[PDB]
Amino acid sequence: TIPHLAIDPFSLDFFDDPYPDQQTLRDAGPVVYLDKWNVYGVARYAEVHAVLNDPTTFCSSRGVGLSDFKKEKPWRPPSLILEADPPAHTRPRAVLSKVLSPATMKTIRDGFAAAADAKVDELLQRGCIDAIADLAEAYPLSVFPDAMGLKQEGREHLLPYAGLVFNAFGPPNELRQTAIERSAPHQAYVNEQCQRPNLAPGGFGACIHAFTDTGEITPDEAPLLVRSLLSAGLDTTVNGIGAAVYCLARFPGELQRLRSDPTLARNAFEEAVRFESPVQTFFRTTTREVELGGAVIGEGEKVLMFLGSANRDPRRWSDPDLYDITRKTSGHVGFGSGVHMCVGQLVARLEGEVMLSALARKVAAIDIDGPVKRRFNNTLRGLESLPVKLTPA
Ligand code: HEM
Ligand SMILES: O=C(O)c1ccc(I)cc1
Ligand SMILES: [Cl-]
Repeated sequence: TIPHLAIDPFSLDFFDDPYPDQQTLRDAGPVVYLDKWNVYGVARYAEVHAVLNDPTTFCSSRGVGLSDFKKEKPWRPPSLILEADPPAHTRPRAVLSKVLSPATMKTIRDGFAAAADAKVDELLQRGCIDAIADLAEAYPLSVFPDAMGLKQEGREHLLPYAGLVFNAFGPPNELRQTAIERSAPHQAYVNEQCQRPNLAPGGFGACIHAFTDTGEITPDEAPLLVRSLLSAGLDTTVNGIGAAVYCLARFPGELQRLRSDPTLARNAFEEAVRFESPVQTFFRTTTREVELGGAVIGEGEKVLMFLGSANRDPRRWSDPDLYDITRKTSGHVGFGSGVHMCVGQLVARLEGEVMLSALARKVAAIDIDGPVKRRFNNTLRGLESLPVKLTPA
């Protein structure tokens, strides 16, 4: 009753061009079984959304990667928010929500916007740049470690640590195994910076520690919540902003619409999150036998959610394969959905908005002018190198 497929969604051939295999996965049925890894898959919007919004049946505390924490030891202590279920999830989630809140965004917006305009001005002076290293990586590196309150020394560990985190959600393939092999120095740097004395006053890290006296978290929880922001908060935005720039480089008509109304910058970024889905996949584990789209899934089974495929499901989206900066994107699952829906989405959107605003006001054209190289990661979709020529407006 459930179709069995041999597609490996963690293979380099799939990362290289996932869209045919995603259609195959959607059209095979609402629930597939992936024989390569012995997990269930859901690739349509309706089932991805249903799974995300039933945390009791499809839990996160057994790990949101392939590994089942009830069977194997996690490679690092579980995240107190991503890898927790209600009710343990609830109060740590409330603390990060207040740390990364609307009020916080007001304190950081002017500096994030200045840094974005400055970076685009700098890049227009060079003309031909790499939109990954010089822009999608450089701009978040110029604002986010400072917003965390991190010291200068050791920041080169941040992107390696995040690549490790996102590879470690995957199955035990060579991407995962090599990342873990190399991990010790990046873990040791990250874990150290999570301690209260190492986080500068006023930053997100110190704000987490400052919340340890309200009864929501205790002091011994705050290092791991800082770890969550140092895991999720940089590399995701690198690939979100890289997605948007790639979209604008491929779809010049849409750069032109964005130039003509820079207030489209925030929706242009949202649409790039839908269109590319920087965070491709997460897993759940079933806590009971459950009927999902006619298929009966047993207890204790891993379920792989294809967020990017749900975001390109023609059963939900008109012309899903078109980048449309005036699309009504509400409902996409590029940030998740439900109780774990990205708690950092206001930081993500603020960064993406102020960078696309800078491009809209300052850049007349973005032309690819070199070989495009794709970066392979078990969870993140994005580019290694994106050589572009920027023409000034
Ligand atoms: C374009 C940028 C980003 C994307 C695409 C993205 C994606 C996601 C997704 C898909 C989830 C849901 C996880 C799940 O359901 O299991 C999530 C959760 C989360 N994200 Fe984001 N993320 C981004 C940026 C950020 C930033 C900038 C931060 C921190 C500053 C952040 C911190 C978190 C945390 C802590 C969670 C866990 C929330 C919870 O479990 O309740 N993310 N993110
Ligand atoms: O809690 C974490 O470490 C974590 C949370 C969200 C993402 I997306 C990645 C990592
Ligand atoms: Cl760690």
